[PDB]
Amino acid sequence: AGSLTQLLATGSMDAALTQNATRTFWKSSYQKHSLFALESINQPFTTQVQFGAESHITVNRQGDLLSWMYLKIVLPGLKVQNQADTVQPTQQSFASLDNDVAAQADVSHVLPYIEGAYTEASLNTKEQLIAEAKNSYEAAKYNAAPLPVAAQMQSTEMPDFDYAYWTEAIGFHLIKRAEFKVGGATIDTIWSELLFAMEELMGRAGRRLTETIGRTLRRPTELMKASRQEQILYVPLPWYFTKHPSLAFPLVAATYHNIQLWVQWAQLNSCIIKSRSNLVVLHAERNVPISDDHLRASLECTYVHLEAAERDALTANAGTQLIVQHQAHLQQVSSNNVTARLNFNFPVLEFYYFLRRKANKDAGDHFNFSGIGGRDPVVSAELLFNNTARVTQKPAVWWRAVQALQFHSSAPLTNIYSYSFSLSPEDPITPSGSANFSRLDSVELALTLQDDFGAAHDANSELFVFARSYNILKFTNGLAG
Amino acid sequence: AGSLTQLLATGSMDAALTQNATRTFWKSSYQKHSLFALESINQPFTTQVQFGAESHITVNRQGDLLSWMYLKIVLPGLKVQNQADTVQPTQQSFASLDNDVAAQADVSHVLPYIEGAYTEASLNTKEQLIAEAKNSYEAAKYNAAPLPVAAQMQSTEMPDFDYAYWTEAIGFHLIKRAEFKVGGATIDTIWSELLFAMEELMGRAGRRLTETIGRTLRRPTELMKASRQEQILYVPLPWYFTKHPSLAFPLVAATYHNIQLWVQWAQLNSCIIKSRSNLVVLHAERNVPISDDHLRASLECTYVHLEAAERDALTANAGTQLIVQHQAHLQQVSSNNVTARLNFNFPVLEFYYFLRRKANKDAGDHFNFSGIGGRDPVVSAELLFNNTARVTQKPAVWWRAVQALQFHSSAPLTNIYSYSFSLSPEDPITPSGSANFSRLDSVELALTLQDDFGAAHDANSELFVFARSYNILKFTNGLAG
Amino acid sequence: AGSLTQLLATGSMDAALTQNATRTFWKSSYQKHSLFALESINQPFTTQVQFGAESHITVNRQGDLLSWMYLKIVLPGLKVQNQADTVQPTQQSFASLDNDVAAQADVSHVLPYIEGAYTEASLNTKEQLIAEAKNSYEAAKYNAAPLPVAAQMQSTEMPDFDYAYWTEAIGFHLIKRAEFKVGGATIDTIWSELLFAMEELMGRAGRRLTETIGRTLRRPTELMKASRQEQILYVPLPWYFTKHPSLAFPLVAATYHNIQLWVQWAQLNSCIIKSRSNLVVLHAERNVPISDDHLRASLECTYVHLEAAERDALTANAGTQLIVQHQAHLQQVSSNNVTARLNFNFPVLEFYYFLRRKANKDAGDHFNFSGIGGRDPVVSAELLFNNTARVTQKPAVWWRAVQALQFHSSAPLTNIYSYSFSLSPEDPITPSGSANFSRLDSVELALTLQDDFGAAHDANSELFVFARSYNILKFTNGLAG
Amino acid sequence: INQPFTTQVQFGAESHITVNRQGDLLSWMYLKIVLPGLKVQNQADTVQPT
Amino acid sequence: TARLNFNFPVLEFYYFLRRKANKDAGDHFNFSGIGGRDPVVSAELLFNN
Repeated sequence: AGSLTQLLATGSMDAALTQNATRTFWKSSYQKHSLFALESINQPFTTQVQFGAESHITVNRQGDLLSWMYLKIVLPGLKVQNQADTVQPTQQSFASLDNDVAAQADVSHVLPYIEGAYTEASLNTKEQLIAEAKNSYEAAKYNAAPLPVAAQMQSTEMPDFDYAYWTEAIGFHLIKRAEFKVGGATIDTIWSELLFAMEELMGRAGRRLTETIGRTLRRPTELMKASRQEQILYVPLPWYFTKHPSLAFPLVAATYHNIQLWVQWAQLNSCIIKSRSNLVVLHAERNVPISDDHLRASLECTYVHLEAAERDALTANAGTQLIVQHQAHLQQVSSNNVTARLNFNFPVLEFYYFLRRKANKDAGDHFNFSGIGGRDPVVSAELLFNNTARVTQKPAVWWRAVQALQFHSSAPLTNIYSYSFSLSPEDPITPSGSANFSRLDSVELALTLQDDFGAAHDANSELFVFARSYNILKFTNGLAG
Repeated sequence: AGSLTQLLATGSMDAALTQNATRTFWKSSYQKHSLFALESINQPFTTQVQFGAESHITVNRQGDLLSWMYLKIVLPGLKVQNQADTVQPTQQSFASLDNDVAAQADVSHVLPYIEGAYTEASLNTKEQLIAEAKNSYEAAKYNAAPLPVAAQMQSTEMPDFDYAYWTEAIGFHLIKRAEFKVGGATIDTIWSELLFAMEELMGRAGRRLTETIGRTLRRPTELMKASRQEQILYVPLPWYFTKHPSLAFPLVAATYHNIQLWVQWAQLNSCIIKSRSNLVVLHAERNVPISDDHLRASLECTYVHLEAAERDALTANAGTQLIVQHQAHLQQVSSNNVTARLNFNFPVLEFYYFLRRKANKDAGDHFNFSGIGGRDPVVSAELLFNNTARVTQKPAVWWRAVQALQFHSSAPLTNIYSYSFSLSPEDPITPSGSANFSRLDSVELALTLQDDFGAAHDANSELFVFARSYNILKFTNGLAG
Repeated sequence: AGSLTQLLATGSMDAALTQNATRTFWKSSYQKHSLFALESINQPFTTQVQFGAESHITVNRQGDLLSWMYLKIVLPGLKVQNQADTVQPTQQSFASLDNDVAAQADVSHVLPYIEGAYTEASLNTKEQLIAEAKNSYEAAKYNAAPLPVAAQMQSTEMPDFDYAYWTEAIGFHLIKRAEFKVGGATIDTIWSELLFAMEELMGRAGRRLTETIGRTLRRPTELMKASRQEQILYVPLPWYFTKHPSLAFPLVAATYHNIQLWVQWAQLNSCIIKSRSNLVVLHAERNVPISDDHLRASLECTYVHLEAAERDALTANAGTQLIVQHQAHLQQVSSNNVTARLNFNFPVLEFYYFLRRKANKDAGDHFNFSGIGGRDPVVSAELLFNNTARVTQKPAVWWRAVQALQFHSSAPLTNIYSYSFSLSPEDPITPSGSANFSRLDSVELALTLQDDFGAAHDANSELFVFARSYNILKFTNGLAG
Repeated sequence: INQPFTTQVQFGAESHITVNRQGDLLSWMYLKIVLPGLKVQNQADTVQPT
Repeated sequence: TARLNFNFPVLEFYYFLRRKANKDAGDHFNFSGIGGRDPVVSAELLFNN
């Protein structure tokens, strides 16, 4: 009686929701689709792959569309030997944990707050004086309550043996820049720092790229274990056509253009960290000093094979694809107040920004976007259009956590900040907002950074700003532009 | 030959799926949208913000729609001083870890199972006798196999120094109640306990509110670290209009109504936990005793600016929005059998329920919904409509884990139970089932709780029941109701 | 001036995106739906439930559709007693940690690399010699750099007391096979190993089945704690009709067919692991030796009640549902080169494969798909259609991580490999690609495994291959087929 | 526009480059050579004098 | 990987390896590997990948 009465208890308001219902929950409807197949094919580079060099590949035409694209990287296992035991000790310098430049830079900021005879003190006494000076510095700069000295003395249990390892997220770090080219024109460009920021914000829970890019979430012991043997990494290249099947790049519609991936590789000296400064780093299998020619890479492409009728239709009329392109503003930082002039073009969906200390970069911690003592490097930021506040001054947590909560699949674990003009900037096919930067005379991101950011040992810290913008790729008569 | 043969190998069954295909995977189609912009604007309260008080803000009209809404809370850093060293030691009482009322309440239930001279025993001997009595209690009540005494002696390594900290998820705890008002009418009401339950069930992986609300997942050492300095929290207010862009509140259509947020704040005594009972809690920067006027809050609103044509269309005909409203049944618990009479109205989508021990509340652990010794407080529950079982007796795990698995984005880490009448209760725009409680003469939730729940030291434990219901908000002639 | 200028700054390209816009972000539209209700009902098996037996249930007709289906399993708490203290010590043998067959099998592969007097060595000296021989084995087989001996000596801190526990993910392990039958015909079949693989790949972040199936992510101390008391598990049965509301099984349309669930249960000897070989395992409450009749299970079904008009429409014309069926190829492995001949039928969406060592199975670690020493058991795999490479030789990481990244909600934590022909194999209602195996004369999965896989102590290791295929379920005149 | 060789460049070897099509005509062409700085050491002080 | 930039209708090709040590020893037609073994384990021929 009650369940039937609920179906009868309808009024004029229910008519807007349920009158002439076009859907039922109790019967499945499905759509028929055209026939297609997927094939994954690995292809060698057209030029030699080496650390610090640029390499390119011309993408083969082994199907009708191009869908997924992965850079397959093979890194050798690492071993170490004392320089005294080596017949040829001359190698490039690597970052070493016995010379922690990031910790030395952090100590340099607290030196003015050390009370007593620091120079003559025992090692254990120096560690105590540094921890007390950190409390005095943080009280003076941040009105922070002092932490117990014992809570600041975190011994990272480093192993009592010699090692070397590939840096955190080495699969991204290796790709300093990649360019997707069609007919000799650059269609899009991606950077190592952008790839990491995109994975932090858009990386879905349970599908994080951890193993596929050599990322351990800053657990040095796991990087050491992984680096003792050969590593095979599959780094996704997040081009517009890899984001949705309807955006797959129509190879058949671009028949008269070569499709090329160009990759600028990281220098070998930046890719490795060692336990001690006096160690030589060896290729684990070959027992020779590691060299720039030990980088191996290939391109793994997923091709789509279409039925003849769909292939012929696509060849006759591929039309236009909405694309997202990436733009970059890269700036050196030498002061706590920084203004970035964002000379980006087109309808910008969103931008990302973050800072890297010089000391973190020099320590080989390339994706450590933290400030001094691991703090947030940004105090506040403001966004100006033509000297008018588009976003008034907001604290770092608003740009990092509130913007990520509103617009992104994930909140960043590092100090990555974002701002979206789009309601759904991760939707590759549905435009949901933008600001046209080609119609603004000035776009300025004004930053107030933490105290002493870009001073002394951190002179030439880096500001990264990346923007995502809409453009249109047109296919006509076997050409793409 | 094989791939072409697959496209030809079609029969009468494939016609229902692929005949006259209206979609292709090999060409992107996109829709054009109207022009809009988003602006985030921070606004002060119209009344003073203080602990234990009620404050309100009249929301400004700085755009055409209202989308996201965050309560921006600023909490001072905490320090502690001995009461003997303080010129004015008189402060409100705070929960203290040297007087663990929750642990004392748990010990009180096992006192009848202590064999031997408990009163005269050494401290280490008392801890052994309590762990043995816990085994005897759990064997007698639950037929549990005894745990090794050493496995029950979990020392939480508490630091050997003085501290105070803001309670777990302080950003939610501060909001005892918030009311969204339009034209003086309350449109919706949210509670601290509901906000926490909603984040447990609907909080997406990689987008949990942890930092934004001061939540550490019960790691006291992280709450201590965070509480030594100023904290800025951004607490999302999950109103119907914040859930989807098409539900954004049409400011232009409600021109003759004031829009107000009212917030009832938590008492300061409930917000802080200290290491010892004899400590005074100080504002870390000001070096004065912490007081009710040290709470600071503002409202951060995201406005939508529309193109004139869409703004004019919305002003002429905003029509009706489907809304979700929240209802609450709050009850004291003094017995292991509890019947809650759910006097909720309208088409209910779902309800949540959970229990809080008096001892957990008094210990300042406001979101600890566990039973005695951290067990599940519910043994079983039944749902009755007009004295007829709508859901027959089911064990706690069915209401907690099976209902969350079927209908929610996440399973709760705490003892939160749910039940959905909707197939998709997290879809804000598509009704997918409900029960109309305004047409039921009685709705009863019958609970069998764990043994001794609501007895002795837990007299006046709390039952929370929250329901989500459909209603319609109508916009007409510049008014909303 | 700028925001209005952006709305005016439109060209011929914007017309494809925004001309005649059929959607606005500033007004919600909702659809009305038909009236329905959901009811969860628990039902006993029609036959006795026992370990190692087959049991069936005839599903009741308590609503119009069948939606969710959970196997509710109740396992007793475990206790242990010395065999010498037991009046009837005769019980089935259980795996024991004092006889670690998996560790003994791993040691057997490194015996040829032990230098010195192993037989006469002290226990601590034998552990050192085994760790050194592991380095020599891994250097010889994999060109691995040696790990420090201290880093290989992981003591799992096992408790110094007697225990027994239910094996990891016991809720899946108990279900050796389940069959969904309609009118005496098997519509679909699921296996324990497939259920685990499906949860690894398709299990969403924050909705993993951990507690619901007794899974701890290989933390033996948590399995021990859980196994001391009665456990209630809710194992989801992932039939086609549980995946989407529009696929709910139409009970009213199948009126003349009995609906049955058949379950083949695991043997009791495979379900329990004990600290020592000389222990008897007891039912914790009853204080009797654990026996095959101590398994309890029931079926929890969610019924849908429809409004009379929708019920009558569905009875008159339920039509056809697209279904996914599961197929299995199970093979013994006795060599490092393995060819699996996949005699699957119909349009295959995707397949999963993985290996289990005999030693891992015999140790009771049923979902440990790792190789020797916890390594990846697959070096490479190739997929052939009619002796032509459909997927050329690819390394294990491509089949495990790249395929999961492209097509699945999660990456597997275990050595589960997949390959999809579908762009969205987790979409239950939208076909997005397949390969028709009923039109291929041969489908071969060729595997190169790690060295010594399937040799000596691992003779009769297992290869599992599972495929998901499309079929059509038809409803006509009260019958389903 | 500067372009790398298609094969390895080494003393005493032959190397080739396929010239890219980055414009409509090709005008100037320069071989950009990078030579390392030189130092000397006595053969007696060298761990590998060969 | 050898990139065979040969022209015209190719009938056949030959390939072989010479160790530096065999050449330096004056054994110019010794195409054996290390310890006189076969220097090639396997080979593949690709046209347009």
